[PDB]
Order: sequence, then C-alpha cells, then structure tokens
Amino acid sequence: NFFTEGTRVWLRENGQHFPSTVNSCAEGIVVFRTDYGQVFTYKQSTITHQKVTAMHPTNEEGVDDMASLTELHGGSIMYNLFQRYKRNQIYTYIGSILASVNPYQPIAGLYEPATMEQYSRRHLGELPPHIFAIANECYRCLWKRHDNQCILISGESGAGKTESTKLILKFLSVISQQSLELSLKEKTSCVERAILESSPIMEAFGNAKTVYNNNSSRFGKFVQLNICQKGNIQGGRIVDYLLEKNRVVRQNPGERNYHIFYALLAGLEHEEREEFYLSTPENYHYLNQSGCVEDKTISDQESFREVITAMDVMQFSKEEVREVSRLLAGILHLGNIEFITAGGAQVSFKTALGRSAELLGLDPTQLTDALTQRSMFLRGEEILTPLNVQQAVDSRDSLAMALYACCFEWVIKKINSRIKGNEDFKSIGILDIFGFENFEVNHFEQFNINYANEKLQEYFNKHIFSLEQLEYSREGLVWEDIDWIDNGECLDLIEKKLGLLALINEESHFPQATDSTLLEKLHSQHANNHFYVKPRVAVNNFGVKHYAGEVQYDVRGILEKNRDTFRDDLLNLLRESRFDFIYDLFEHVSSRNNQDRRPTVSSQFKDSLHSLMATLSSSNPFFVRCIKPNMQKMPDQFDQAVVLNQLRYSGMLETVRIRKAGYAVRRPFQDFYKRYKVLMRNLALPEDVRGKCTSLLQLYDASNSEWQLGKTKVFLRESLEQKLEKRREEE
Ligand SMILES: Nc1ncnc2c1ncn2[C@@H]1O[C@H](COP(=O)(O)OP(=O)(O)O)[C@@H](O)[C@H]1O
Ligand code: BEF
Ligand SMILES: [Mg+2]
Repeated sequence: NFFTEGTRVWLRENGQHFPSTVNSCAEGIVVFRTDYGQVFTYKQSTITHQKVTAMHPTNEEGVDDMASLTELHGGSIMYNLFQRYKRNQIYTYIGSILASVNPYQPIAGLYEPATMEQYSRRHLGELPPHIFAIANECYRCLWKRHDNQCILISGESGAGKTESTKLILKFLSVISQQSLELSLKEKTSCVERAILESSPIMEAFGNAKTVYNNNSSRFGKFVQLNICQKGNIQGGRIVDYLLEKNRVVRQNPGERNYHIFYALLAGLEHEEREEFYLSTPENYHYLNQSGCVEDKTISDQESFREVITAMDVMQFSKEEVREVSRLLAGILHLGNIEFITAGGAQVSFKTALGRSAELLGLDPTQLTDALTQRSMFLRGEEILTPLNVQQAVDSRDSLAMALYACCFEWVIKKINSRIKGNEDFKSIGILDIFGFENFEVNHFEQFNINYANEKLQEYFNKHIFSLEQLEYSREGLVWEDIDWIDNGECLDLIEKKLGLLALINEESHFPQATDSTLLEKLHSQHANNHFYVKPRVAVNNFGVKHYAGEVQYDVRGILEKNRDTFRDDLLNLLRESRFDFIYDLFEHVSSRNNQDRRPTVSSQFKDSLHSLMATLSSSNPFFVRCIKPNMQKMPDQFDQAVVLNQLRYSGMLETVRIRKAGYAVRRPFQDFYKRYKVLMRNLALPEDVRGKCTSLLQLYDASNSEWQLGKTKVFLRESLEQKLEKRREEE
C-alpha cells in the first residue's frame, strides 16, 4: 500500500473517500493532501489496502452523467461535482435527473440567448449538461409522450430553485417563439412577455431577505404553461401556496420584511411620497425591528422600476398601481400605532392612526374604537368592552396581515387573468417551493415550510425508487432491489391521526388551550417516536428529525398562528372603507371570528399539499436537485462537508446507483415498434412484436445490458433512448 510522492489516491478518512495526492513519504511517515486542502499524516506501517487506493487515471476533470462513474462512493460523486464546479460547470446529469451547484456568481456565456439557441437545436446528451437541456427534453416530451410534464426543483433555502425556475421559463418562452406556423393572434398576445413579467411582481410581494437567502421565497409557487400542438404557449396559470403573512408585522433579527415595502419607499416620486405621508423605512415599526433595512445585493429603487414595468405589462391600470401603493402605505402607518393602558388600551401617538385611517379610507374614531374595544349586540343594544394592550396590538397586526394577504391574492388573480388562455393540448408545470430552513430560532412558519420540503422529498423517493422498482417487479424484470433512505415515518409523525398536525389542530379548537398545554401533549404522545425530539433543556421547543436534519421548533405562537382568527369587528370596519379598492378586497370574505370545526392554517396547508401531489402524480416528472456549495453565499468556495451532507441526506448516492443499473424509459411493445419502425428497415424482422423490439435493441446495444423486455413493455436506459431518438430524427 506504498505510494510515491505525487501519486493520486483515494484516502479513506472521516467516514468518506478523499480525492488526494501523496505529499511526502519519508522516515516511515506518509502525508496526504486532499483536493479540498486537508492535510492528513500517518505512520506508513498503518496504511493498508482499501484505506488508500490508487485513483483511476484522468477520466478527466469529471464526467457529464454520473451513471458513467465506476466508483460509486460519496467521495467519487462529490469529487466529480467539485472538478466540474472548479471550471464553472455547475450542471451534472444522473441520467435525466439534473444536479445544479449554486455558483453564487455570473458565469460568462452560461445563460446568454446564443446558448439558449444552441440547446434548443440539440438532443439531451449532445451538449454539456445544462438546465436548458432539461427544459428542452421536457418540451420535446409533449410530442414523444402522451402525458403532461412537470419539473420539480429541490434544495435548501439559497440553493438556486427560484433562479432555476426563471431560467426554465425564459428558455420555454424563447422556444415558444421559434414555433411554426405562428398565427397573428399568438404573435400579438404578448402572453410569454406577461408570463416572464409575473416573476418580478411575485418576488417583490412574496420574497424577503433571510440569513440563508437575500431573496428567499416566502410562498410556494406552481406555474403551469399550456402549450398548443404546434409548440406555442397559449397561456398559463400560477398557484401560490401559503404566503408567510406574519412577516408583514414581525421578522427575526437581520431579516427584512417583503421587498415591495423597501422598493415603494425608495422608488416613489417626491409628490406621491408626500401624498402617502411616507418617509424612510427606519421610520416604520414593520420595517425597523429587525435592525436591517438594506442589502448591498439589492437596489430597492431599481426593483420598484422593474415592478412598475411588469405591472403595466400585466394590465394593472395606473390607478390600480396607485391603489396598491396606497394600501401598502396604509399598512406601514398602521404598524406605527402604539397603545398605553388607562382603562383599557388607548391609542397613545395619534399621528400614525390618523395617517393609516386616511390611507385606508376609514374614519379615525372608528379605527381607534375597533383597535381598543370589542362590540356585541344584545336585543338590540350595543355593548362595548375594552381590550387590553396585547389584544390591541394583536388587532392592529391582524388588520395589517389581512390587508397584505388580500392584496397579494388580488395581485395573483390579476396575473392569472392576464395569462389566461386555451388548454387545447398539453401542459408543463414547474414547482418552485420555499426551501428547507433551520434558523437559530424556528417557529410555526419554518414547521410548515420544512413539512412541504419533507413532502417533496417523499415525492422524489416515490418516483425515483418506490414506484420505479414496483414497476420492474410487476413487469417481471431481472432485478435486485436497491435500498434507499425512506422518510415515510417522518411524514407519518406529522400527518397520521394523533400526529403533530392532528394534535396542533385539536389544541387549536380548544379556547382554554395554550402553547404550553400543546407542548405537554406533543411530548406525552411522541417522546418515544424515533423522528421526534423532546429537548433536554429547551423548555419551549420540540424537534423533528427531518430528511435534511433535525430542526427544533419554538411552540410560542403556534396556536394563534394556526387558528388565524380575524375579528368580525375588524371585518365590519374594513367594509366601511370609502376606498373602493379596500372594500372590494373584503366585500365577500368569510368570517373567521374566534369560536366559542373551522379550517386552520395546518388543515388547509395539508389539503393544498395533498392536492398538489395529486396534480404532480398525473404528470411525467423531471427532477432538478440544487446544491448549496457553502453557507456564506460565496463564489469559488466548495465546502466539501456542506456538499457531502446534501448529497447523502437527499439520497443522491442511491439515485446514481438506480439510474446506472435501472431502466428509466419504457414503452409497450407495439408503441416502441411503431415509434422506431424507420430504424428497422435494414433488419430481417421476426413475426412477433417482442422479437421486432429485440432485433432493434440488439442492433443499438449488443451488450444486452441497457434494456430488458418485461411482460408488456420494453425497458431501456436513458442513454439508449437518446441514441434511438437522435437516429429517428435523422431518418
Ligand atoms: N445559477 C445561478 N447563477 C448565479 N447565481 C445564482 C444561481 N442560482 C442562484 N444564484 C444566487 O443564489 C441566490 C439564491 O438563489 P435562489 O434561486 O433565490 O434560491 P432558492 O430559491 O433555492 O432559495 C440568488 O439570488 C443568486 O445570488
Ligand atoms: F430561500 Be429559497 F427561496 F428556498
Ligand atoms: Mg426561492
């Protein structure tokens, strides 16, 4: 096991194989330097085989498809991504699955229109791996397959899911324009322009700075593009999931509120700024509590200009844009209302109340009364009761959240109205969720986000491993099952009867229950569950062993957040608005007054995720796995421990194994024969269809290792299908 200076070796250390070089070998000491800059020293006598092994020559600053790898260990997989990342190749295939490592910098030529053009005219595998090749293959599947397609993008907060989604949309929008024979109706619709302009609007209203991402998505998005038989986008539909409405009124230290507030304050002209009584973001409680009002990566004034342009494309009138500006200004002033205790909560600093009442079209005495008192009618006289200061603050904040959430819903409705079109043929759906996040302090918001990420990982495992191997078994293929990391029991802990969501919902329906009584119930029921953590010291927390790591959640605020109560006194007040825009938002809204069962945030979200997964189940999926190379948002900094952790927990190692050994493409015998009949013209074919399929497959892969015949289908590897598709097009 002796290797001379400069020899390339795999060094087994710290539970992995390190790509390394022999630095020195003298006086019975051997020093290895890893490609990651770690230096490991040993007594030469202690080095044996398997501990140190020679590395396979070159093979050669990486491989494009990791199913091509001979060494399948985590060290080999990560080294391939590292070699490629160092030369700005952030994309690697695993069959048709795409790995994307966030470069945290622009890369010359990578997303230029000349590159988009090049990918549109090639087959998957002909060019270097790229998100444009996946978008193109997905698009080609609308004529190669019989179903709708979907692209699902996974990753922690900051991994690159939102950037990936926008790149796919830009590529499809460009390709939609290449389509023939483009009618004047379809050329003048500007529907692709509107679809692309939906992103700056939704990011301004739904994204915010967090520790993991200066542009974190605080809602989930599913974008459906309806494509005609001729290949042109006819229109689309956007579905939003669980906006983080509590961000409007409170943020963690160092975070910001939604981008749009800072854009509005930096972007409005002096006249409109004075009309809405607006000053700097520091002047507003809803924007100043976190201690951060700016970020060097964001020009808030430039974002405002971008939002204005996008809203014009989206057919928001100039008056509608002003109404949205006025509502946001009203919310900012509302947040500055302070209360003192005399009775009874009383408004202290009356200026903010007067400004907010004017901007919201409310009478100031009516707004003061609604925030400081509760009303009830008893056959048939009104009985006014004082609220305390915490109840007045909760009322002020619920008003701010309701205004923002209804305004966001209206914005999404307007986008959907603009991009609405025919659905005559097929669709491509793209899922952009909020990513996995584990902060210093996690609340109900992180619980819901991490649950959605857990659900998406279960969806990835179901398609890549579970349904895939079940199909091989049902078809009678020669196959040895590949084990995978199954997160099913974590979802069972969250979703089953007596599970986390069930207990949270049950406690929410009890008026006397508190976050403290909820925690006692969570601990009592689940202390022995392997996926649940009862903290030894942190008295306000519970933990969940998520697929992406253990997360501790502070229970404080869970019941109030889950109930999501809105006082009928405030709903009645909003309906008094003289500002038609505000009245229109609350005109037909259902009552959510405290009860003395109504859907909760958890019950509606569980239903929305189950409905989403059902939509995705009917489509053919493409998977993109975004990987963060480091936790410092740095370019050219591949932190191997951070990368390896994501590769391992996400099941990338087993994914390479199943894509390498398995057969991801399948067609019934007659379907295969009818599709590729042109490629069989020089073959002496037998009478039976199974024999006809075998003759073509043996011609294109004589090793007989890239395909198998099942009971009803031909099964083949993606590399063989790409080889057959390229030749079919040529003929
Ligand atoms: N492909 C990319 N090229 C360059 N920078 C990128 C790329 N993907 C992401 N980034 C950088 O990382 C940041 C976070 O990416 P984003 O897509 O918002 O993450 P996620 O949606 O997964 O939370 C971006 O705002 C940008 O600075
Ligand atoms: F912060 Be990312 F949108 F997950
Ligand atoms: Mg995002």
